[PDB]
Amino acid sequence: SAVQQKLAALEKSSGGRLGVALIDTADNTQVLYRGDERFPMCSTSKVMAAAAVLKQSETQKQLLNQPVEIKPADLVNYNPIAEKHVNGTMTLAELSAAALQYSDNTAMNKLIAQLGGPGGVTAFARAIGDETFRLDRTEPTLNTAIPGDPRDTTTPRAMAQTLRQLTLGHALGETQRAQLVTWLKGNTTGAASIRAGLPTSWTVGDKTGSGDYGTTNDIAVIWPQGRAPLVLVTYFTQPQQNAESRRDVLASAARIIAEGL
Repeated sequence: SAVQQKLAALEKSSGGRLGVALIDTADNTQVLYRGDERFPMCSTSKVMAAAAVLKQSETQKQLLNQPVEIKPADLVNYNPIAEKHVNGTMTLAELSAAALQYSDNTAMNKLIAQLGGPGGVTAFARAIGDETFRLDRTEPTLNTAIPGDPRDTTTPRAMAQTLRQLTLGHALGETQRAQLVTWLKGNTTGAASIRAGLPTSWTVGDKTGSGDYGTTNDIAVIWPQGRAPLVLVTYFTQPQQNAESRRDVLASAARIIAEGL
């Protein structure tokens, strides 16, 4: 299609490797570009950890209010919110919000611990039918994004389907789904990524990710005004370990997708 030719040209112009998956929930049509290739998830994996904790809270009704101590040893490389609460506590809700809306890496590690390790996050993915997602490491090493390394990867197709199920479907309870949507809509790190390629009037909930090899990711649910929602995953990675982030590529891919719907 026109769109796949334009995405291929965008990729060629960028020097990297681009993966895109769009689900249009109006007709369940899909647009895929490198849809079944593995990409490093980096912080887009935080959505799965938060959602796994939300799933636990369906049975442990008070779980999100459970206080979790933030100790100096817990801090890793990027902890904008957890830093504000060292030697204090944050609830699991606050940690989930921090991981999602500020990409706090300490918060992610606390969520992973709550789930019993990376295997607990992966198990949740399997439980909702995602056989592709794998979380292998904690923060910050899950962001190494080494070419060919299957650790901490998923595919665009898989992540789009899973994000649809978590936000628009019923993989979570009604209260939990609404909470996840609210958290995603309140993301603070996405202004230059998918959002920047879309009409300003559309409502977006997203989670960015970034890592080594100039890995620049964003996964989003999109609510156009007067139109069924869309799920859009954009993953991008580059051949040089020290490459700079390219959020503009994600914006451009979103713009290309938005042309045509």
